[PDB]
Amino acid sequence: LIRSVVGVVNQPIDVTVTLKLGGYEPLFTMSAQQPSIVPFTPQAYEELSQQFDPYPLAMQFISQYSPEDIVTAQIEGSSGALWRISPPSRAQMKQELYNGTADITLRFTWNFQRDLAKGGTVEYTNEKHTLELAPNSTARRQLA
Amino acid sequence: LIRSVVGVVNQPIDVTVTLKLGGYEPLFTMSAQQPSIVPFTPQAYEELSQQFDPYPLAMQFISQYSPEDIVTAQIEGSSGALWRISPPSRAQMKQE
Amino acid sequence: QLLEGRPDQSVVIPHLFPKYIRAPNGPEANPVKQLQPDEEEDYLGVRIQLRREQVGGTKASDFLEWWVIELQDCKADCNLLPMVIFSD
Amino acid sequence: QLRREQVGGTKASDFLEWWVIELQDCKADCNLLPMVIFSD
Repeated sequence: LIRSVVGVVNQPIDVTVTLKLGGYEPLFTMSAQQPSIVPFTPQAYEELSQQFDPYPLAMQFISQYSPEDIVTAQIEGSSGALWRISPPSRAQMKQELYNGTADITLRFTWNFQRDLAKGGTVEYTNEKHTLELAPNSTARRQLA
Repeated sequence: LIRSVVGVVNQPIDVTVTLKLGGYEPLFTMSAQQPSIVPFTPQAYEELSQQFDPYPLAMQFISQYSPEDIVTAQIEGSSGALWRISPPSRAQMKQE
Repeated sequence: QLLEGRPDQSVVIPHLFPKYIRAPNGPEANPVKQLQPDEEEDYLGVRIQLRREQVGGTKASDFLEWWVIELQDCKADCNLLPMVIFSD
Repeated sequence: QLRREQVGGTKASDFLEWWVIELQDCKADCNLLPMVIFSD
């Protein structure tokens, strides 16, 4: 009995995402709060199931994490705040992007903030996604 | 003795408040740091006591949390920073 | 009307702000039920203020906006909100 | 997406800039990104 445990789900109350370029400043950052956090109803759970029905690994992985265990954040892409940029930083952005043939990477990161009444141990779990871009390439050119 | 514990108070060094509307952006946010955090002196604790003195529940609840256990933050109402708003967000604010 | 543009004018925020709050070592920090038996009725209120700032819709974007809070019933400390917290 | 905003280089500083993200393959929910998370 001391080993029996109820699989109480811990659903993060809040979620935050940020999009940062270089070591200078975040370009963008959102936080879907309550109404953009939709927990899956059972029906959405079956929907996820048939969409990945042929693949067995997907079925077992869904079969483990119940509909209450899987949620979706509707992060507002366009509902931003003003992206302030110190003009020195802006100028160096442009000059480097235009002639500086160095390698500059984004720092795109996600944090999940848990209910803290539902436990969850650390309740600010987050992971970073840094992927280097290509100089002398149309990606950097269009960014500039 | 292993069960005896001193009631050492834990006073928050910092406090923050925010005022946000919709899922779009915080409209306001303040943080009283040291000098706007006034811990109560025993006289202030007494003052809280007589103000709610008729009520018994208030009296016991104050009698539990010592003056060091109760503090007040003087959050600066007007001393904010610029509230930036992406104009798309502003327009949709207004239209809705 | 505040977010639109016009002379100074307040809002309708009907006492959502509880005065006395308690901060346990618990995961969160709840208000005080005994000091606020009436809950929102015993809570205090404030008004949003948007102070515009000329620089240099587009004229509205020109002005700099920032939300300003001030006690609903304020006499002399209008630029300061005392909030009681209980440090357990 | 960088949406500029007239107020009043220096003209670039005049416009207000803010990065905006949109799904690469977006049809009707262009102003919203669904991101699935697994709450263990």
